[PDB]
Amino acid sequence: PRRRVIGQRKILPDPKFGSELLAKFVNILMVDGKKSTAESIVYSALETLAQRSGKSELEAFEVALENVRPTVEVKSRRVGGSTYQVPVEVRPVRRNALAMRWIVEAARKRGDKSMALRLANELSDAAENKGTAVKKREDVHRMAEANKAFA
Amino acid sequence: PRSLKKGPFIDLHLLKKVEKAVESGDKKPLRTWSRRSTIFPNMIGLTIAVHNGRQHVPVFVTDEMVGHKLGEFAPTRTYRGHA
Amino acid sequence: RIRIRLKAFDHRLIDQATAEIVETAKRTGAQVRGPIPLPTRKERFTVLISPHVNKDARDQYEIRTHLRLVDIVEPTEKTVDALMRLDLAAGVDVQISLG
Amino acid sequence: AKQSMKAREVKRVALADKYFAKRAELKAIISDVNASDEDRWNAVLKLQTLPRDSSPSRQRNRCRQTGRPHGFLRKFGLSRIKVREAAMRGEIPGLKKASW
Amino acid sequence: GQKVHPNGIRLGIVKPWNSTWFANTKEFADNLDSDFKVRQYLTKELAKASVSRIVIERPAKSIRVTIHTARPGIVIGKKGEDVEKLRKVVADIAGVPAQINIAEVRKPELDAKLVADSITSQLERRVMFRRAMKRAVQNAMRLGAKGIKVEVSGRLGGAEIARTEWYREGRVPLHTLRADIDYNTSEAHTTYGVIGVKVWIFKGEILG
Amino acid sequence: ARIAGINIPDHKHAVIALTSIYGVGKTRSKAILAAAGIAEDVKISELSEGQIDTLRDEVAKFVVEGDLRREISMSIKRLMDLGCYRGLRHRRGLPVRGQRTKTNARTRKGPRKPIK
Amino acid sequence: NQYYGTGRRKSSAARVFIKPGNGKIVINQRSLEQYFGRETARMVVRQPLELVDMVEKLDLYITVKGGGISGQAGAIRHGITRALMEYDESLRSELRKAGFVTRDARQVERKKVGLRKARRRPQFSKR
RNA sequence: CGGUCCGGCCGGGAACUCAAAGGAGACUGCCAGUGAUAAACUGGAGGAAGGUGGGGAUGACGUCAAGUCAUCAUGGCCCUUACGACCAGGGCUACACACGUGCUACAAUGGCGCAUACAAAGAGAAGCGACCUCGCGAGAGCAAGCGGACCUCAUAAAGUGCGUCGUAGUCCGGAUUGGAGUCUGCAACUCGACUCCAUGAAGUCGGAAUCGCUAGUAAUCGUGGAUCAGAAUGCCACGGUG
Ligand SMILES: [Mg+2]
Ligand SMILES: [Mg+2]
Ligand SMILES: [Mg+2]
Ligand SMILES: [Mg+2]
Ligand SMILES: [Mg+2]
Ligand SMILES: [Mg+2]
Ligand SMILES: [Mg+2]
Ligand SMILES: [Mg+2]
Ligand SMILES: [Mg+2]
Ligand SMILES: [Mg+2]
Ligand SMILES: [Mg+2]
Ligand SMILES: [Mg+2]
Ligand SMILES: [Mg+2]
Ligand SMILES: [Mg+2]
Ligand SMILES: [Mg+2]
Ligand SMILES: [Mg+2]
Ligand SMILES: [Mg+2]
Ligand SMILES: [Mg+2]
Ligand SMILES: [Mg+2]
Ligand SMILES: [Mg+2]
Ligand SMILES: [Mg+2]
Ligand SMILES: [Mg+2]
Ligand SMILES: [Mg+2]
Ligand SMILES: [Mg+2]
Repeated sequence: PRRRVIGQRKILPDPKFGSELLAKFVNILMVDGKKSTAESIVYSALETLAQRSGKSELEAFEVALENVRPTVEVKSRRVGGSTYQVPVEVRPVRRNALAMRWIVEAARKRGDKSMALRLANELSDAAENKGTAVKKREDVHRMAEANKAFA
Repeated sequence: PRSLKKGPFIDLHLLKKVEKAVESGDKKPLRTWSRRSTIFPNMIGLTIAVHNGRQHVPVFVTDEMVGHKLGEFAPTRTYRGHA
Repeated sequence: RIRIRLKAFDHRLIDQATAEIVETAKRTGAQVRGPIPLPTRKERFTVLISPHVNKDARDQYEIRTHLRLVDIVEPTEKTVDALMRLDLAAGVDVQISLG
Repeated sequence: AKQSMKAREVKRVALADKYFAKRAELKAIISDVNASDEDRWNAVLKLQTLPRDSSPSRQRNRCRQTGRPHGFLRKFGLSRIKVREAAMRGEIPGLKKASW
Repeated sequence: GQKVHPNGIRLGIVKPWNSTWFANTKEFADNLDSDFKVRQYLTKELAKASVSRIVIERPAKSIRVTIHTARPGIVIGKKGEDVEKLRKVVADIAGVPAQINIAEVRKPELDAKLVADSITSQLERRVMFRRAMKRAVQNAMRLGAKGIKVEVSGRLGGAEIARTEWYREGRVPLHTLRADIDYNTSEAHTTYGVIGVKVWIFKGEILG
Repeated sequence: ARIAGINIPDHKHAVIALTSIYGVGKTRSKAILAAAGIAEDVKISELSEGQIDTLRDEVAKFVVEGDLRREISMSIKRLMDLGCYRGLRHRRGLPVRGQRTKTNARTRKGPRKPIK
Repeated sequence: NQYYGTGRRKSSAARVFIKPGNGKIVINQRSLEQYFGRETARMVVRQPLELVDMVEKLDLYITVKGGGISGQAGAIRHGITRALMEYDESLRSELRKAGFVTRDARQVERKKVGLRKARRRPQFSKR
């Protein structure tokens, strides 16, 4: 907004793990206020995700989260006759927020049947560093150094 | 449709005219404003001129025309087309 | 016993009336139960304020119907008739329930 | 509204109150499953013979001051306009602008 | 339609209702017609009387009409002459036994319905509208009103372009809810049309 | 797997695969299998041929594929020949049941017909 | 010897009675595992009891009316915190820090005239 | 507490929830820093609430010769055996098409079946209408109780638990149409609503363009009311999840 910087609201941690971040992930998955279903999908997909990896569910979630976090995004400025995409550094809160959005958005587009099957396969590929979510990570980075002259 | 416990419906002034034209045996077109009266089986074979809003169109009564009302055979909107 | 129901629009004018009706049966009879308040009916209304065409321009009214329930435990002879001879202000509607 | 439209409205209240006992007599016959069907046929033919303005569904609640057929309120007997003019001058007891 | 009606917004705070009775929904609108017909009749009958506010109250199926007027002498006449004439026609209209009480209006220059009707009566006999608005303001601020605003509107002096004008002297806070704004409105049926007159009178703040 | 003239898919369950018959729905398919004593969650696969013979007799009680299309066309052509209001709506291609023809009559009128 | 606190939420009203005991939770004559099927609601009724180390320390009898699943769960936490400050009063320095003693005053907003919801305006079009 | 038909149900109990009525409470009032020794701002301190706590009502002088002579009122003009009045029937619902605003969808965060948990706010006498019976059903019959913190409308739905479908124009979607009905009403043809059986279009997320929304908000889920004999996906309210 114009006037003020705001004070952000506090989020609850998740009931299963106590993680603040995983409860931020169930809110991005949640549609229409149905948190109960989105709580069930995350707890079902992260169940089979640690099954494929043998680690903690909190630990193996961060590994797939690490490979989709962008480091530099761009933004339109347009002070001349055309649009300038200036590469702006992304703060660590938005780094974490853009990552969880891309995992969910890629998990909508997969052709598996269950949503927990669409999301666990996408997390298992993100830790394996393939999939649409890391491909979204590349196109942000590819557009970054293709505009690095602007600063 | 109407409930079965009420039976059918017909105007009294129409139903007296049907009763007259059966016994008198006249085939004059009966002009009638009762568009809401169910046709009865004793009405079969009579020219009855149902009103449509503007004039009286004559309706010959058929066997299949029993369970309907007189307004269905007098269309009220004239429509030919736009082009 | 006699249940008495007081219905009014002004809550000051019913509390002026409710404490009034206690003192009659307090003096004449005995053991006036209490001025027990009931929930207030809020009958809202919403009308278009423009004469011809403004659907979004409206007033929103209400009528608050204030209720008071006062019970009389032991009706004496003076409890019924002297309170029946007693009349209250308008706006208050009293309603006795003998037995 | 017109003078004649209000005059038509008064006539539809008087006729609906005139034949009111007789119309409920016929409807008791027609709605009764335990009745002779020739009576039920005679009752529904009798009910046609009554004037049409005798039905309670025939009259329409107009504004009692202006005769406006729309915007009526049953508790006040007025249209939405004449309620507002009366509520602001305080002719309606206990009625004021709410906010909640 | 910018401004709220200053009487109707103050009805829970500093203004009283002009009808203070109770009925259920079964008997409500009949009473409201019954209240309307007697305000209609008494205004037509007591037109020469400077009546301001007809308060109607009905306890125990018996109407009590409180007439506020600047002079009760023309309302009473001889002792029980015109009031008794007016009491028997209210009972014909209301259908219940009637009762007429008369509360005298001290200082009629500080009462909005009387001031608006004084402007209307002057405008009806073809006086200059600006002269009528000056004297209505000067009399009220002299008699002790903390602030008056008057306003006429439309077809002033027979001009074909209708406009509104308003004078103000003293402070008239309309947005203050505890302000005693006496507001009422009259209409002058001139030969060139209808001239509407509004008048606000501020007496002071009730500190409840 | 061949009931009342037409074939019926085997991989589906019992109530659903019956509804391929023109004349039965989810209600009447429950009415068929209750009279045959056949559970609804089984497939048309792993049925006894005596059960399918029981199935064919229950379907034959009602009006189906060849009969019903003839009856439906007979009812419409009854309205066609009388010339009632419902007949004119059936032959102008306009909606019969009293819907709006000013807007949104696209089921009876097909796609839009541009003014040329 | 019972210690009482009232907690309220959106439209809920909890009645919590604290007795020293073993940690038996009874809500409307039903168990906590029976009453709240939602595990998120099972957490928030245990948050002040797990803030201090008094899960096993005290039993409690709870009734609650009005509201929904998370609404009734929200009022139960605000009632337990209201009753534990009656129990100890040394916990107000910590339960204030936990954000628990503050009654959440977020009621639903009323539907307004013209607007299709509390804040959703209908769709706008220039032409 | 005692008693039990385990039901606040019944003695009771006045605590609690609640119901209103009255009152307290928050004022930058205090503490620290900044500031021009000011206004004020930033922070924390207590507190249920912190700087306008949240929401509403409240709309200056005027602007658009804005809207409405069809609520009403009214100058002038016009009609007066008709431009007035009465009735029946029709129309206001037409239909090559263009647009606005909406509803339901295109499904698997779902459809379906069974089981089960949690609301608020309202209306009710020419009314609301339990219970019981009959009907697949909308409903019908008999019929209590209620002018209503009592009784009735009235079982909230989303949810959860289990089973099921397994990516298909499908057990998605419900248009359309046929048949059979119920109810309202003198009367449902034009032209009502609802039910049952059958039917199973388009639609697989939408071009250019464009709208709403900053927190109990959007999104989604049911609920009620006004009008009203009957007749909403509109409007006005209400809570759930969030
Ligand atoms: Mg007139
Ligand atoms: Mg009507
Ligand atoms: Mg305004
Ligand atoms: Mg089929
Ligand atoms: Mg069907
Ligand atoms: Mg709108
Ligand atoms: Mg557009
Ligand atoms: Mg617009
Ligand atoms: Mg602090
Ligand atoms: Mg602070
Ligand atoms: Mg202000
Ligand atoms: Mg203009
Ligand atoms: Mg007519
Ligand atoms: Mg229209
Ligand atoms: Mg209703
Ligand atoms: Mg049954
Ligand atoms: Mg379910
Ligand atoms: Mg399922
Ligand atoms: Mg379907
Ligand atoms: Mg297709
Ligand atoms: Mg598909
Ligand atoms: Mg904002
Ligand atoms: Mg209705
Ligand atoms: Mg809501």
